[PDB]
Amino acid sequence: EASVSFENGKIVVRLPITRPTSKIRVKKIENGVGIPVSTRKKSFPSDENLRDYYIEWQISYARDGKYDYELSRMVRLAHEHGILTYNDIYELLKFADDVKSYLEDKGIRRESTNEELYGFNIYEDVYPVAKKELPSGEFIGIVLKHAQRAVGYQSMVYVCIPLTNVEPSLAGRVARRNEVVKYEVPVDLMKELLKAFIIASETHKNDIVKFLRSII
Amino acid sequence: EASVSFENGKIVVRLPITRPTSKIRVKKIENGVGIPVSTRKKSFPSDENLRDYYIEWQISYARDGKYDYELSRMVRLAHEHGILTYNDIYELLKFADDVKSYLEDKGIRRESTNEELYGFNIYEDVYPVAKKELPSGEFIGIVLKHAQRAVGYQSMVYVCIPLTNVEPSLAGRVARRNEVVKYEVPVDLMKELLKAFIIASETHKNDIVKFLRSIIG
DNA sequence: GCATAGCTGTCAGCTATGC
DNA sequence: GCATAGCTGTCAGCTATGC
Ligand SMILES: Nc1ncnc2[nH]cnc12
Ligand SMILES: Nc1ncnc2[nH]cnc12
Repeated sequence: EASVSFENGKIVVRLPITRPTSKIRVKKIENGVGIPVSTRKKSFPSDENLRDYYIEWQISYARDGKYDYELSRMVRLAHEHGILTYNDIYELLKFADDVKSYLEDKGIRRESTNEELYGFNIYEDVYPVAKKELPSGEFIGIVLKHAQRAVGYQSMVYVCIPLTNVEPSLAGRVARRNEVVKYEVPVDLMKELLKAFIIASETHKNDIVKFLRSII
Repeated sequence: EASVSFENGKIVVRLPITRPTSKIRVKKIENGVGIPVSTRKKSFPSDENLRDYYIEWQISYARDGKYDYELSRMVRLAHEHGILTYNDIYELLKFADDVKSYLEDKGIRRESTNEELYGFNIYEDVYPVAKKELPSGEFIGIVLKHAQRAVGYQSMVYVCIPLTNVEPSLAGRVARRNEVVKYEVPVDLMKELLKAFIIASETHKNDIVKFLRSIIG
């Protein structure tokens, strides 16, 4: 339900904010950890406190093994209009050429504590995270966690967009039935997203490199 | 696909070990955490390293709004056949009455590091875990993680049984097509399992308490 | 014989459905 | 208008289905 278009010299994306179990989830990110939000029941703050509210998007890039879906389309569209240039892609390919390690290589561990809870010993499951933040507010998270349907752990890439960066302003009120917000995607966000996939896993890198070399 | 029966003075559970996406999964311990295992492709060690392979079972207790399913049935049969006494249940109910805090009350946090990865800053997501290990080999884990289909995080209770405690011994070979192992359940495992739910969350406690009370009558 | 479709943890928000 | 059924992140192991 993510619609990517090109309006007024900008790559525009329209995101649904009422599907808490989709790949596009509204979360209140405080203390670093994302917490679910009932957009249809809880009215958003009207203060400057709207900065704590992000849109967690596990962005796609492949469909029918063709690489013309969401991120891949955004990149293609950006390339078509001369926003993303040859040198921009050449940088990314040069960047991927030097990548030897990935987040997926990092391991999950269970650490012990001296705390107890009614006879039970307290431990901590520790999952590795790679994260880059953009000055405009958006940040990109690469999180190692279990696959939703498959077996094992993968690097998950999330694009997190603060609600202060989208329109209309959700401040002071509640999300409407099937409400969709509009978001102008900066080109720098795409490059860092591509970098994020490149360092996520060797498999992701090979896909991105293949895709980028196909449009040079 | 988890059958529970009473045989020869013991509670016996038969577990399928070729469904790695079910609530019964075979995992190999590694740095404290479990790693998935393709039982149909892996020749289990004939060595003494088989004690590092366990059966992760996200055990159930409710169905159709009635508590006669897996764990709940196990408890009923144990009490009916005089393996779980009234004093055992009082001891558990008294224990539940003294619980004011739960694992679900603990918080998830994202810690920072001084480590990087090609410009990206490395962080660590830390989820709380409550664990209890029986001297027999089995251990029980209570893990705060996201719900599979629902929204948000909740306490997950897993029963971890080492393969060295079940029959037959899979040492040396790979698993068979739809192979099922047999495991006799200790009372202490049943008792500590109930405590786990009791401290997992306030909702689980009310379930266990209502269940145990219905048994006495 | 051989390739793969199609199912696959104890659960909550939202809305199309059915009336 | 209202109560609720039934859908719901980018993916792998296993085995019955298809041929
Ligand atoms: N094993 C389990 N883990 C988490 N929640 C549960 N509810 C019932 N059984 C459970
Ligand atoms: N956003 C994403 N996160 C993880 N894996 C992916 N594969 C394709 N898109 C992905």
